[PDB]
Amino acid sequence: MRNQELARIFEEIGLMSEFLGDNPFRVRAYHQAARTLYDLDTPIEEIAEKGKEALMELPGVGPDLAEKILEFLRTGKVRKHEELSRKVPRGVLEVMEVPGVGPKTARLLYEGLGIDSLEKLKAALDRGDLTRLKGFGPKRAERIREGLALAQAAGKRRPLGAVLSLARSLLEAIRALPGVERAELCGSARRYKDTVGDLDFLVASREGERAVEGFVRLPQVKEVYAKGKERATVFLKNGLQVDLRVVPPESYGAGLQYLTGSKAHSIRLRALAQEKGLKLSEYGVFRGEKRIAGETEEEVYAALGLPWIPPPLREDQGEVEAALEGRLPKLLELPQVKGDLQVHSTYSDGQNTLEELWEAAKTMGYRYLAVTDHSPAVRVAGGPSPEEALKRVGEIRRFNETHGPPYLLAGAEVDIHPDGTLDYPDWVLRELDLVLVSVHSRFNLPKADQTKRLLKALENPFVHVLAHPTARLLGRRAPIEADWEAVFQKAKEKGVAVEIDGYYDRMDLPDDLARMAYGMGLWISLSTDAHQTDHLRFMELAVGTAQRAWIGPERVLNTLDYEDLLSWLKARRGV
Ligand SMILES: Nc1nc2c(ncn2[C@H]2C[C@H](O)[C@@H](COP(=O)(O)OP(=O)(O)OP(=O)(O)O)O2)c(=O)[nH]1
Ligand SMILES: [Ca+2]
Ligand SMILES: [Ca+2]
Ligand SMILES: [Ca+2]
Ligand SMILES: [Ca+2]
Ligand SMILES: [Cl-]
Ligand SMILES: [Zn+2]
Ligand SMILES: [Zn+2]
Repeated sequence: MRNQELARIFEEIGLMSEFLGDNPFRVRAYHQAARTLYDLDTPIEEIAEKGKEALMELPGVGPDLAEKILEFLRTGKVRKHEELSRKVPRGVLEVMEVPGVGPKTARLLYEGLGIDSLEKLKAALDRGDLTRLKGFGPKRAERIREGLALAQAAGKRRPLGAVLSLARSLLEAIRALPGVERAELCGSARRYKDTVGDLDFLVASREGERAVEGFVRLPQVKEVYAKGKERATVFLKNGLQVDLRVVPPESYGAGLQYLTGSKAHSIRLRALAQEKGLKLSEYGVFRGEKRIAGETEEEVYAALGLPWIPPPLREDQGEVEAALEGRLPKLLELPQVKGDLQVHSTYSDGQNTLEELWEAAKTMGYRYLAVTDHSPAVRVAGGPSPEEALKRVGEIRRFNETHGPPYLLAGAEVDIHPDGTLDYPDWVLRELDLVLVSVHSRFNLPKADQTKRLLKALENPFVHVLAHPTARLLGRRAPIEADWEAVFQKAKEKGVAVEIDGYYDRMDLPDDLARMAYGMGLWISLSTDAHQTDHLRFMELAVGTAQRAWIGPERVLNTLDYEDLLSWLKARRGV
């Protein structure tokens, strides 16, 4: 549908018209036309095909607006919008849309102060320039500052794990609204994409307009950006940008599919529907006018002749073909994970004692946890020395002797030197239960030198896992450049697993490289890189990444029980 695109065009025309001082009657009309298009559920094109008079049946649409709708549908543009855009720069439009600014203020700011961008606006805010204008006091100034921050965040993405728990807190409040029967966090978050834009929630309600009203008045809500009969966009006090859509309970499953996407996956499903005489919309699966499915997501897939497809697969990257042939991949599931294979302690830079790690693992129902403290070069420190590392192995063994399961694996995260040698000697490595190796320095070696360094590390016969291989930090450091085919092939041949480190700003291996590694036949190790017990919750992110990468429980170290894991670690591995 082009409804939302057209709603935006009319809204912008309204904003620009007011900036330019057009008739307030015309300004208000464009905003009413925008609301009508925003609220309209049926495709605008379907009413336009019925003619100009039918378009005029819509609330707010007169002869002028009807011709513009037809113009948009026939040409893809609206000349008036193009005309006003010539008079109103992109930066000034951005300024006027900041909550608390608006078009007439933006005009004064443009003419009088020279503000034609968010940049100048922020400069003016920060210096107190705006305080010398009428109608500007602390309440409005604060609204504008915050509005600017929300504007500047709108294109950007955050790590999934930075926002998932916050999104779930909002989900609890949405579910608790009287009138809401079911709700779910959808969009790219439900697909476990490692960075997310806005957050999208679907609600089932028989009273959708009233559900929207309850939603926008939740204690968590700071600013309402858009609101209508069945949808809203808000910003929370905590800064999260959130879209809500409401559907009737009979449509909930179709709404879940719609709001989860991806867009590419939904395109595939809509074609499959029409090819068998059905229509898939947000509201259901229909044969002619008859709704034949919609209440549950599995029912919707079934009506299209498909098994239910897990959200992390919904990227149009082979899952539709696999579903059509009744051969969806087996996927790793969170209950199959028997432990976390990279956690840190007070022996190095973790906050927790062995007792505290053990207690947390026991709560989680794990069989084991690998305590993998850093070698000295990781910490940019003097220790722990090789002698201390071995003393620690004995202490972890005594801890197991006195505690029992979940068993602690005595491990280390061993730095790879620039030349590919390792930061502990083999007499330490041979005694560790679990040897991880990783890059923590010289991130910008030429690709061929970084590759040689990693290959040399993988030659050491005591290594078990290549930890967080790219070393990326979301928002801070790009992945290292290396020939991952060469690295992964050597790891496979040597029997070294690659890690999916689900720590929220690592997410490393990323899904795409994990998909490559698993497809090449490697073993996989999941971890959270925990430095406090609250980080252990990130295992779900590592599992979601595995699902996106089509990874099953086969060749995942964490699905082995303790005895089988120790056997794997001690075995002659590789070719
Ligand atoms: N990208 C996109 N998605 C659409 C469109 N129409 C419907 N959808 C559905 C499928 C999307 O997964 C879902 C949510 O839209 P969003 O734009 O919020 O995208 P999504 O959450 O998938 O990714 P994001 O992390 O927000 O970039 O809505 C469209 O025109 N574009
Ligand atoms: Ca009308
Ligand atoms: Ca409720
Ligand atoms: Ca989204
Ligand atoms: Ca959205
Ligand atoms: Cl469902
Ligand atoms: Zn650390
Ligand atoms: Zn590390």
